[PDB]
Amino acid sequence: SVLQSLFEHPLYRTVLPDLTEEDTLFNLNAEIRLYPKAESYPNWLRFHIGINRYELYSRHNPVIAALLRDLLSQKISSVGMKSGGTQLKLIMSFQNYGQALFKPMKQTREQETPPDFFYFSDFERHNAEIAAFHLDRILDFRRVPPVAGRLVNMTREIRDVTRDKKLWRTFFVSPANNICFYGECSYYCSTEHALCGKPDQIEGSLAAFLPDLALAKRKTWRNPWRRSYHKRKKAEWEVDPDYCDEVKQTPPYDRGTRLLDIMDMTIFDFLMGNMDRHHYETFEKFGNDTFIIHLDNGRGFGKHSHDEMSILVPLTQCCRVKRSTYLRLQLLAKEEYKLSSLMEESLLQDRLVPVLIKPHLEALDRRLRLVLKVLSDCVEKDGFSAVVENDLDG
Amino acid sequence: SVLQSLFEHPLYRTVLPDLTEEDTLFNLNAEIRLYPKAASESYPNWLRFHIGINRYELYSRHNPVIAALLRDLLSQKISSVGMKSGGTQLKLIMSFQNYGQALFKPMKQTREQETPPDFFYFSDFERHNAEIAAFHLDRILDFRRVPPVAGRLVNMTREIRDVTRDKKLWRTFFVSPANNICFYGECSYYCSTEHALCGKPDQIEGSLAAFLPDLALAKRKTWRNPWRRSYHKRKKAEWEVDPDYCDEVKQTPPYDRGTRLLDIMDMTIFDFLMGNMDRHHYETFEKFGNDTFIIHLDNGRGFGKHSHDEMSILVPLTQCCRVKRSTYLRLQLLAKEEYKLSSLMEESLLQDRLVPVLIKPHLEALDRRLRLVLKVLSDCVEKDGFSAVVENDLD
Amino acid sequence: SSKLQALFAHPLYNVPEEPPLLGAEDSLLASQEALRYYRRKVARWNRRHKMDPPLQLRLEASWVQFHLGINRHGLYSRSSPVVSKLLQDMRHFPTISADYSQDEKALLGACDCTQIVKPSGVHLKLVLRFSDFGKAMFKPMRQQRDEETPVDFFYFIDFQRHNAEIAAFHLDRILDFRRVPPTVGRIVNVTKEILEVTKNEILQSVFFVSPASNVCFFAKCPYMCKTEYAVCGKPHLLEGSLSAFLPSLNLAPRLSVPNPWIRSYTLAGKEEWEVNPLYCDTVKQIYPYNNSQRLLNVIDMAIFDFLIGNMDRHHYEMFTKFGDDGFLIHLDNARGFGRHSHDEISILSPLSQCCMIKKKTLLHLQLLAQADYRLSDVMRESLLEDQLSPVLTEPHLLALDRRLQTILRTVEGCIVAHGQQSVIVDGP
Amino acid sequence: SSKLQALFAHPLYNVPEEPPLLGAEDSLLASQEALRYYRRKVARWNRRHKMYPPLQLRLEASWVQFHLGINRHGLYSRSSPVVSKLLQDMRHFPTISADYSQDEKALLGACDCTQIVKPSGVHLKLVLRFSDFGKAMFKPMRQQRDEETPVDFFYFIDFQRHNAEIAAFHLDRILDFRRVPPTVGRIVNVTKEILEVTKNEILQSVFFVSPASNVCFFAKCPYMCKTEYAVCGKPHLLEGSLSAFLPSLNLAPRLSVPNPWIRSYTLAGKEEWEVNPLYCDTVKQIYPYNNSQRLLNVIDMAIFDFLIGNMDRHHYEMFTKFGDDGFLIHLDNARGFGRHSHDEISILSPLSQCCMIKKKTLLHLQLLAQADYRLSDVMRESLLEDQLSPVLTEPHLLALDRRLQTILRTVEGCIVAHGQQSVIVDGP
Ligand SMILES: Nc1ncnc2c1ncn2[C@@H]1O[C@H](COP(=O)(O)OP(=O)(O)OP(=O)(O)O)[C@@H](O)[C@H]1O
Ligand SMILES: Nc1ncnc2c1ncn2[C@@H]1O[C@H](COP(=O)(O)OP(=O)(O)OP(=O)(O)O)[C@@H](O)[C@H]1O
Repeated sequence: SVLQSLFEHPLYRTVLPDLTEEDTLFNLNAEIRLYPKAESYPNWLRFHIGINRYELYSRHNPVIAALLRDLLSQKISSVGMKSGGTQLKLIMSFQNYGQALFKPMKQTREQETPPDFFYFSDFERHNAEIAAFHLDRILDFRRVPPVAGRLVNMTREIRDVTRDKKLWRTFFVSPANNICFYGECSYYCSTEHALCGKPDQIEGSLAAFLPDLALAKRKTWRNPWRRSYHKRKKAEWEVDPDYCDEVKQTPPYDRGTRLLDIMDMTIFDFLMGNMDRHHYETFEKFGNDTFIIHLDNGRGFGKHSHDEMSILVPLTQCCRVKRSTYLRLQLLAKEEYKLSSLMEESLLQDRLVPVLIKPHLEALDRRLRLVLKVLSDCVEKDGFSAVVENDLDG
Repeated sequence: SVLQSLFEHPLYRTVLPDLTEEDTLFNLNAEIRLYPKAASESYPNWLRFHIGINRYELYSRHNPVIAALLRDLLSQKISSVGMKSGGTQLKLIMSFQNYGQALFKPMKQTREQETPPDFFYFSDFERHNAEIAAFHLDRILDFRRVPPVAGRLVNMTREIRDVTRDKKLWRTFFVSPANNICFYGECSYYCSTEHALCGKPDQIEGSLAAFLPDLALAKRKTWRNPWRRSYHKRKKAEWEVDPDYCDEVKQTPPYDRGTRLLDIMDMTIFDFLMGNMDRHHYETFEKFGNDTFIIHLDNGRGFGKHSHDEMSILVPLTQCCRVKRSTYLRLQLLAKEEYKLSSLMEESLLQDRLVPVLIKPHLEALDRRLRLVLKVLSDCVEKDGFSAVVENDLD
Repeated sequence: SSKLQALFAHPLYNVPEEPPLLGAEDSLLASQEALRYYRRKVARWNRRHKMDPPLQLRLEASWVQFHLGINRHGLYSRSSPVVSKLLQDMRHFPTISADYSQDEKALLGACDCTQIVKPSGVHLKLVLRFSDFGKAMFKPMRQQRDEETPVDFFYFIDFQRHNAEIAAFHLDRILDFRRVPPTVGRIVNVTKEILEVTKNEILQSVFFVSPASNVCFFAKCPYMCKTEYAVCGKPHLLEGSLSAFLPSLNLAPRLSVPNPWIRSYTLAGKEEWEVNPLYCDTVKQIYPYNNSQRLLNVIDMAIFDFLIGNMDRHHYEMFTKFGDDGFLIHLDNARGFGRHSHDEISILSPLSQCCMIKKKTLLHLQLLAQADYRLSDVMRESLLEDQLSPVLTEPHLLALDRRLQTILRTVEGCIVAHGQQSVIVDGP
Repeated sequence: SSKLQALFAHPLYNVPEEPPLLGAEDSLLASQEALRYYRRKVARWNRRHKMYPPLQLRLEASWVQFHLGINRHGLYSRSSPVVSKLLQDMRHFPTISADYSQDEKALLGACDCTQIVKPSGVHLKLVLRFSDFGKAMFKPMRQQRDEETPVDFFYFIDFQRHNAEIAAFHLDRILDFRRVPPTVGRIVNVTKEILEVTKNEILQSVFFVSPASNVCFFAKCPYMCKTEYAVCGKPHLLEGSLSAFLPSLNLAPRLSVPNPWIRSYTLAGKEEWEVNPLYCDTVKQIYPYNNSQRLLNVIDMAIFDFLIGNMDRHHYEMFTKFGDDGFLIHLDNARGFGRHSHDEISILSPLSQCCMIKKKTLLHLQLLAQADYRLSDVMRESLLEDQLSPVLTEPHLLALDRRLQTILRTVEGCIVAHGQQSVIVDGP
């Protein structure tokens, strides 16, 4: 009912402007040329061809719904470990030639990140990845790749279906007669952080794979509010209160769509508490006039009794937002709609519920009202039209 | 005779200015407290080497320890061997019977071989030849910015394989169909079976670069070279399109003072003499400030091509056009037939249990690359004039 | 003069082969069905690239007649004018398309720098298409002529020589085995004939320019693991070996069968045959080697590999239409011809241990030992008709003679232990 | 009331111990020699610290009297007033110096993140010096009180709890084994009492400030490998366990002896004793376990480790002056007291398989099973004298009683198979 009514609002039916062959990503006939000899195409393909300039997927797509179902139950064909990342992330291949990223459980639901942990020491948890997709979907941003949670068997779906010599040599059985593995990444890839089931089921998230970087090159931008990632040493945006007045003079931040896009993202990161947003990818073939893919969301939902205000500093220094999002954020604050009842609704449709313990679902509204207040406390000092840029003209 | 005469020149006896406790690196009594209880100047040579690192030089001109420190690396007993992580290619850490340690870069490639012309600067091999050659080259120019390194014929059975508790390094020790012993390790560049290092049948050869003092009591700043190559195919670099680059880089906070820039000039001349186009970073010593030399580390990418002079290394000099008068007079002196570089370099390189460390074409190319550096200083001092190209150092 | 002409004019290379071919059921490709399938793929190809007149599928094309000419007696005909045209076409016809081929591509990923023997899909090879619509497997030059596989190199890390793929074909033709696909050498303009015709977005990404200003390309996975280098032109010219494509698996399905004499493919460890001289006593009692006709075909393959020094024969492919008695396809021979100073007798283990050889095979071997038609001279001459001549250096050619003696010595050697009863199988 | 006073006022804890001590040769430290050596180290400390009133070495100091009070009968005396002062001094005396200790430091390097069982030198422990010149091994708090070693945790990756080192001392005192060094709990200002007193340049580098504004420090190697975290104060206060320092190895050399019942220290694989119930039949015929007196001391160590659940007893140290019959030092007990719900009977393997226990040891165990002097109550009360009370949670204390029954049941259990002849060794 709650979710039924939200998409029934007149703020969620605003169609994108028309398109053009320049706004498509690639000629579908050229992605079928990268795969072996093998609209009946698999859902991961209908997902890829639908990635246009604005949204990553249509509002109420029938494939995005079914794409989540495939990852839940499709058969695992091959499993491989990724290299070069922060923490352990595995690449899954399926019976339909589709692939996906996989981040395991790593930590429980009722646990909070220790207060003494730096932002670059927090765990990447499947909870955040799955919750981030629904959160982004609820805000009608559609900038996250679909991710679904699955109860995987670490015997037949992990160990016995990998030819990776590194990953397999870490599969040991613990004194509790449980099966464990840790891999060979760099953070928390040792015996003392081994991931174990009881006795052989591990749980995790399957983030759908973005199209191959060969025919869908992705730019990678450095966040101007990127933390220094170094103890003791401070950061630039943490000492100049007018930072945004200098960052709106850079070549790509005095145009767009941009700045506003960061705003749509920095509001997103604050709602989750994800202070690990140091990079935001794009799509290159489009130019400087597209959305930002919200990737690597696993560091959110780590603290429910705490609201990290440092994430909001991009907004408190820039003080401007997209009118589309402002009216939504207000709408998402009314008791008839709101975030908790809307978030536990869609999150209830996953073979992992409860993906978010109740404190996080409730904290979602608390972080929302602080964002809404930061917009109010600032629109009284800069005024409307100079804080909200009309986009809904159409 | 030539080397004897070179140090007998009046251009090689210029002493450093006076010192001060602020110019020392650390108070000796505080490094001896970091090592175990162990089993007046009878301290090992690697320790006498560390306490001598002052603000200006890394070691006195004619030290009796730097000579003896080289001898230790040649013959001291190997205690433990461990593989380093995070580097470009394979580099092993050696520990000795006297608690001293050193870096170790193996042979990897022969002497008469040249870097393939189709290899990028970031695909070139790191060879022990270059590391040892760089030290004498730097010593001969009286720069004294490189850690001492000496070459040693090591036994891969008792000095490598049988004295390491490293599970990664040891599990790659296989015997080849030619009944030779090989190992490759687990780094990132050329660390696979198809680049395995093998002896005939169990001696591998390599270089031992002495270990700089522990970063705990001797923190080292790490600066990014403004002429750092893009390290990316197709994509160009800033200094490769703006011919006035130096006029913008002499306005940055640390390059419009010093000593600096001049330090870079002393270094970019060094890298050109070797052909080392992998100079993307230059470390310092933090506890001193912005008023010290630059440690010339990771020199293994030089001496890869003897029939080629990579002019791109000189671009820092052709765009900045200024040098230290101390080095200018030396570089002129090192081009004279009575002194010169080849005869000076084959002299000192002859004192190593690895000679010939440099095949003869490289030793002779040293004079060829030097005269081009000498000419670039001449072709530019006619367009900017002396006093505005050479900065007075003595008085 | 011309020992090559004397060889094929010998009564041996002219007697009819038994059993004779009734037709229809002895040609793996059905004429009416195959022409329809190739005609659809020409139709399907003409679009994809449209999205000059369109392509025309002519029966007179070389690869078409080659595919329809594959019979139960081998891949091609004895002294076939079709193959002579087929070889000339692959040398001169312009390229219209370039891809990554299967066997790769289906890897999706898949680079494991820890894997010592990564699968045969992470190897530098392309599939080219010519104006007559035919295809050919392209293997580039990876080593000089006077270069050997260096000592300390196991078989699974040995190179992939183009000239071996060529010479393996001529040796197949001289032996009248008629089992490897025709292969020619050709100099390729890698920009105009590979890069400018490829529609694969990945393949365009692996082409760069060297500091020497040469057009180079590489295999994606081996370059990442830094196990191999790139392959550059000078600056555009690069020589390679095109191996004619077998018929489509939709028309003639194939069956990759593992060899009984595989290697360990490890840095240590030996297989059962490497230690037990009685290995074939077990093999002779395992289906489908119990019929004593499949085993003989493996013996020939062993002889052919020992002549070229191809230790890497883990699997041999067969056409399913021809049954257990069908001949074996010797597809990827690019590893042989790497050691001209060494002869690996372990390759000859099937003949050494089973001790039985086909009548026809022995007669062709004995003949090639006589100076009037010695194996080195007829190969040296046959290889001159290729653009890449000389494809084999002198030590390699003479090595064939010495390796031929070793085969003959083993036959007569183990005849003393079993007699001509069980060492010569004069089946029809 | 007070069962603890009743324990030490019992005739068992008052009978003279045999053989009696003649003196001189039964005190491991010679008085005149020890006082001279300790006086020089005080002289050298005053010089070397001045360069970086002076210290006075008084005979009346606690650690001095403790060191000269170590006899052939144990580390300390039965109900010793020295130990009561020694505990109080380590709790209150200010710190004057902090270092990294040996055993580390001598690692030089040495972090191998692949090593699963890295040496016992890469563990967070410091050596503190107090105003009376004495030293003590500091182990910081690494886990809450109500926290267990989680299942799926092998012994070699178990934590390093401070409260276990303390409780292990009181259990040593309650059993009248008198073998572990005295240990007290103390709240430490990690800034004022560690960082501001260390001359070690590395130790100053591992101190940082949390996002919660807490002074934290860490072990250099485990933090790099991300196998463990840092240890923060709130914001400066942190509790740990100080274990009194043994005399200098220049005065009383020690001998690290490997246990006969070591563990594999691997993710799989078992040792010989883990599989062979007749393992001790082999041990009884190996020197120096043939005298049947060293083996008895190992039995006691097994009892003490089983009571606390200390599986990590790979080596036991001995004083070389006391010979093969000398007592064993139970130095590092920081791993015990981690499982209050689990009893690891493999620790009891020496008593299980050898089936022989010392007469004195059995009487103290039997006594500690009676409600008038039960092991949980006398521990609970003895541990109240520590600033870190409660040092053991309620489940841990009650576990001592239950595990005591398992030891007693094991004695009487294997008595039926051997009789009181070979299961009670009433040596003098
Ligand atoms: N001469 C040869 N040398 C090595 N490999 C070969 C040769 N000829 C064919 N092959 C192998 O046979 C396979 C042919 O299968 P392929 O996917 O090309 O089917 P196809 O014939 O293209 O079918 P379709 O007509 O449906 O496209 C290739 O992957 C290739 O590895
Ligand atoms: N209570 C204890 N618990 C654990 N280990 C201890 C304890 N007491 C001493 N040790 C060990 O004993 C060793 C003491 O030797 P150390 O290097 O301190 O010599 P020292 O006694 O200081 O001699 P010197 O007076 O010459 O300095 C340390 O390595 C320490 O690990």
